[PDB]
Amino acid sequence: QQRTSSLYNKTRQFGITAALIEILSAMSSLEGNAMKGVRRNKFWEG
Amino acid sequence: YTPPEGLKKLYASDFENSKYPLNIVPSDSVLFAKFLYKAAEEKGNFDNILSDFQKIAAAASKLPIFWERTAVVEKIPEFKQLSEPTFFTLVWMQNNGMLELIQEVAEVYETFVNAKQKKAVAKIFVAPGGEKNVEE
Amino acid sequence: FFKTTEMIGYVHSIDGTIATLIPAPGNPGVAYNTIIQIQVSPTTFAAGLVFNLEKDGRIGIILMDNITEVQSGQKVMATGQLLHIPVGAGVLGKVVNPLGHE
Amino acid sequence: FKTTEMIGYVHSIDGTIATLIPAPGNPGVAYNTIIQIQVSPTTFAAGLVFNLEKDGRIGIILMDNITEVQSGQKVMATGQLLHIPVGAGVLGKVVNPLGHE
Repeated sequence: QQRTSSLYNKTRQFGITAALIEILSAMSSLEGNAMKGVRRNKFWEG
Repeated sequence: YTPPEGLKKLYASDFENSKYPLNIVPSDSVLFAKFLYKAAEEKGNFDNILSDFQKIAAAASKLPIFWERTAVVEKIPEFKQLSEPTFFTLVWMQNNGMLELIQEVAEVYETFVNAKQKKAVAKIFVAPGGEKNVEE
Repeated sequence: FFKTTEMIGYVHSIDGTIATLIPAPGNPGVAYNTIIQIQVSPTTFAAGLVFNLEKDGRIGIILMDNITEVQSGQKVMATGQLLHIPVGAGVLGKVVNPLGHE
Repeated sequence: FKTTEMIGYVHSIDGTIATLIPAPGNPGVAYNTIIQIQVSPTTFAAGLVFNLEKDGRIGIILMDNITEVQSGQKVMATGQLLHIPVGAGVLGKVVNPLGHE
């Protein structure tokens, strides 16, 4: 009971970390693919 | 900087959606070329822009390495002789830090001019020093 | 009476076994999931497959052969056709690649 | 630390990291060197260079006086890696990683 509890508490910690990492990787991928366009502002009047 | 009224009016319009000789896919280097073409079309003269690019290319050959990241077109004397449309566009790039696209916006502008003037350019790829013999 | 190919652009970037292409202004353009030939030499070509067509006009390419010969700035020709490979009883007893090369 | 010249201004501060925008002319900063952010006219906070971007922006890891650091402050370059006192004159003392007693 003391050996299967540790593996259960060690598993939940790893599961939370991995799922969060996956999501952030997708977030960074969609941020990287995005490109900012030309800024259409009155730059001369600065 | 004190841009002319005509360029100011055009810059605020949706010129990107206007008609052009060719339907090139939108791109960062294409927006500037369209702006130059639209500005030049109003005056009817397009060779002025080509001369400006030639001067820019000649001047860049003497500028220090990585001049496009510390660039100040206003302070650069070589660009002082450029036409208002070209100078405005260069300042436009410098504001966005995209002066490295100078050599590609020119290519698009030439393509638009050739299409408008009904000129077909054939690229002859030859070995180093074979430009002498372009006969076949 | 010339073997005229269909040039569609140049090679911009290379990252391992994949590449990106920039189309030359005013060119026919390439079709999705088609095969293209990267002219590594005036007589030698490397096979690639179209995978992405981006808004900027850039094209994602999956390289298949002669990767080491691919360099940035090389020309690209578009066959305009999907992938076709030899098939028949004449291939039995042989070892082949996915491209059909023995 | 001996300063040589200004190499830009502080732009962003995210906790213990920071970014520097280049000074006019982009003098340049050597990688992995130590830089002095002029938090006060007489006080300079220590930073470590860890990234030289294409645009000219420098990535800095702040070491001390992180709270004092503010955007817009000048940054000077030592031009050398981190060097700390060493020898028998340091025995029996309590120091910090920067060598300060």
